[PDB]
Amino acid sequence: SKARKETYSSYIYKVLKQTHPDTGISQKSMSILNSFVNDIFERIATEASKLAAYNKKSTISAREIQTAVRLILPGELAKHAVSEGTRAVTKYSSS
Amino acid sequence: DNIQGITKPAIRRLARRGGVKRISGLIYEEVRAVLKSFLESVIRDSVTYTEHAKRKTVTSLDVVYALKRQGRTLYGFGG
Amino acid sequence: MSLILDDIILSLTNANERTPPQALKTTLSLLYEKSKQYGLSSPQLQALVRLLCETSIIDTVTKVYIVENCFLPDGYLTKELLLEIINHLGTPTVFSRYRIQTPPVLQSALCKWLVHVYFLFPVHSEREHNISSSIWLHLWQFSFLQKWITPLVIWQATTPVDVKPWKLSIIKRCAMHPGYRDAPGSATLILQRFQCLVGASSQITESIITINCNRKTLKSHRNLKLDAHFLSILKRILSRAHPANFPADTVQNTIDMYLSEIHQLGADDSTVSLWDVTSLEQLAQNWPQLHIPNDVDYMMKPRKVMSRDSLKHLYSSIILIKNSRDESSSPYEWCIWQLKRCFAHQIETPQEVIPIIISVSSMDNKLSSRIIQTFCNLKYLKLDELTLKKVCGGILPLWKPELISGTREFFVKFMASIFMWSTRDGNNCTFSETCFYVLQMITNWVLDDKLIALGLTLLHDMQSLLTLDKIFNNATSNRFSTMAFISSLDILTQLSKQTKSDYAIQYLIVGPDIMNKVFSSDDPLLLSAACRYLVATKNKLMQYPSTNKFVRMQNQYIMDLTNYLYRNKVLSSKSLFGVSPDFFKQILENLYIPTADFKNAKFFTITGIPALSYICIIILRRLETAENTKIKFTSGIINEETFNNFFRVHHDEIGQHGWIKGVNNIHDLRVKILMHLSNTANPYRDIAAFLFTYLKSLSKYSVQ
Amino acid sequence: LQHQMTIMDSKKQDHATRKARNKELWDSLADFLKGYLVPNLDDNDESIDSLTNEVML
Repeated sequence: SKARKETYSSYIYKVLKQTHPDTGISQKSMSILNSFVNDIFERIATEASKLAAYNKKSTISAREIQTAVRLILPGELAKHAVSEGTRAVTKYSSS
Repeated sequence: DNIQGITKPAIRRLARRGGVKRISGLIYEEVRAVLKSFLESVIRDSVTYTEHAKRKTVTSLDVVYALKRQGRTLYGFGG
Repeated sequence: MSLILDDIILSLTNANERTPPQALKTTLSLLYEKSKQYGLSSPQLQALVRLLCETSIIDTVTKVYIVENCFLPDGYLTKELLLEIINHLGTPTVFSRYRIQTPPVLQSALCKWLVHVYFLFPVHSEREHNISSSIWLHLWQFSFLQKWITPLVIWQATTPVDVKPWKLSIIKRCAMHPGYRDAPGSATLILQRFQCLVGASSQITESIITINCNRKTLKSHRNLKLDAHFLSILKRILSRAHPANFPADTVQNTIDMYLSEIHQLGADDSTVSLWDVTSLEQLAQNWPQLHIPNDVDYMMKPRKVMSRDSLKHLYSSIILIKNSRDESSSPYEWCIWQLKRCFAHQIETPQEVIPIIISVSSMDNKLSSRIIQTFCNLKYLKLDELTLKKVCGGILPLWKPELISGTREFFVKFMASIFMWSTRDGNNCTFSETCFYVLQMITNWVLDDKLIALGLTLLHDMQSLLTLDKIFNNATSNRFSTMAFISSLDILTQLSKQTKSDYAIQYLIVGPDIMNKVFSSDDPLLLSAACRYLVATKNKLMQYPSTNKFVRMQNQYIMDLTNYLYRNKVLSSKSLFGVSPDFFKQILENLYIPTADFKNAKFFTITGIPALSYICIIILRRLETAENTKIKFTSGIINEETFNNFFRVHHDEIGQHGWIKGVNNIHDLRVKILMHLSNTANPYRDIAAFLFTYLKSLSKYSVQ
Repeated sequence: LQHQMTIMDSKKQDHATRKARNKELWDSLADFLKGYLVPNLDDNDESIDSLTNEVML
């Protein structure tokens, strides 16, 4: 009767259980994590869109997303993020 | 009426949380005035959002949207 | 309502010494509910506040309670009530030992009451306030009520003048006085309030530091505690008694800023030139002190906005409000002097002066009377025709003279001057243009109930001049003359519709032989006005007898017009437009037609009249395109000889399709075009509408 | 103007000259003493005007 809430809750819970199973999650922490993930995604998407629109680039691709995440995330996390993302994209292309 | 309704022990607790050990008298109504200013600033945009939505109630989504528009992002309330 | 509340106060006043067990309490109990419900207006409070001190039968404990609760004023509570309280305030002495002493606690409670409702105090006349301020300062010396008048004294004294050294000495000495326990707290705020009024005041800061305290109590003394329940009911009481006056939001706000002033103490004919006036709100306060520097260059040469130039046009108007208007007024002479220069071209150029002076002269009809009466001269037209034309379009239709009611005789002479000017000149068409504005002015006279006959008499003289050979003609004339005349007929037509004006009917009825000119002239637009006028006239003139000059000329018009339009029986008639029909015959045989089958029938009909000849063809061509018949009408004029020849040539093709459906011959054709001409919305719908009523054959199909 | 005429009139209330008022001010003080203050003084063992003339000076 209620339109389903679009969240990342199952995947966040799965990530926690993959890390370590002993502890759990509270509802307030769950909302905090959901809001944080949504905000980060919105920031990155807006940055990629703006950057693509600047070079009159009609499309958004891996290069644009990598540049946008380098712009947003500070370099310390950005190095690991771009390394893991490149690994994922290359292995997906291989698959 | 209720501006004085915000009682001075609450401001005392706020000062103790901040970390001070000495309290003057002017800071009481100065805190009252700054709270009134912040409240009016948030409420104006919250009411604008609510009226534009054509709903005649104010919701957590609207207030957090107004806060994010101000720049003081609030987490843990959805949306 | 409030009369019973007067009786309740009178009930406690009428009866004394009775000492009842519960009757006194019940009257007080009835006063508890009646005070809040009806407001206890100022005259009631004055009697009540005098009753508490006069009668000591009621204990001072309940005397304070009723002041705290019942005293919720909705009235104006002017100084008369305050003076009575001031009389109650005070202490007994050797001189006043015979007078009964009011309880000090009641005085403190009374002093607590007007502090809550100080915002409701009258806007003073700044004459008894000096007496009141000194009285309150003298009353402030009493200790039991010092704590409550101290916030009051802060309020009414807002000027450096009210900060008087003798007042400073009294306030300071009380704090320096040992036996008060509250003056140093009370004096500090009063001295601080007096400090912000006069300025630096190094003398007032040396007194404060001598009387300073630990200032926790001063912080409590800075805050004034007014009962929220007292103010909440007061806001409701004030709004109910006076709608749209003392709003509850502002009443609470006004108390708050008065309270905030006390909190701020701890942290902290008179000539005014019109040149420096900028704000209309300030002008409202400056209205008793307004003064206009007499400069002629500015007050007419530069609104909802706020500025000095916003009141620009108002400057020329407020002076007429400040002093009565006169012919010797400088703005009234500047326009005439500028007007005098512009005609003589002594000014640099008249084009920019006209719009500003016209707007000024558009109003002030008594002033505009002077302007128009002196510049309406033949000599003033010789200098330039255009400048006289420009001023005729501005002040003529907007003028209604009532000074002497004898200006009609001047216009007929002056109006003929322009006409005579146009005769020997040889046309310019300036006479007809100038007449139209006068006709607009005439309707203004007609609209006014006064001088209705005077305006109509002026209008009649215009038609005689307008219907002359040189100005109006069917061969060589201008559309200006006809367009001026068609507007005049609408004025009389509108005058017939109005029933609130009981005028002379001979004025409405136009001349007998003057209608032959308008009827004979083949201007299609002009003929439309005549049909409208004739139809509207026949609405009236129904109570008149069968034999009368007015009704005989009206029936003559109807018969002649229909004969000239549709009847086509002028020869059988006895006359047409005052001309014997046999005169028409003599012209006809002299005229030559290449094929004259029915010579007489072609000229006199709706299609044969030159005014409605070609427009008849236009309607037919519209019909042929819509119906899309086999054969179009090749001829350029519709008459009997063309119609039958058109049908005779194509008689073989007539039998199968013929022509547009619904028509069998030319007689049916002449109506069918008129049915369309009556169906559509156009200037000549009025022509067909007139012909419908007085055609008796078609009137049968109409209801009743 | 309508708002001003409700406040009206500050000037007319005072009006309804200073030298004339000075004589009235002296007379107002003169009549106040003989009527109220002097009877309350109850001195000279009986007095209405003689005691009043002393306090005027």
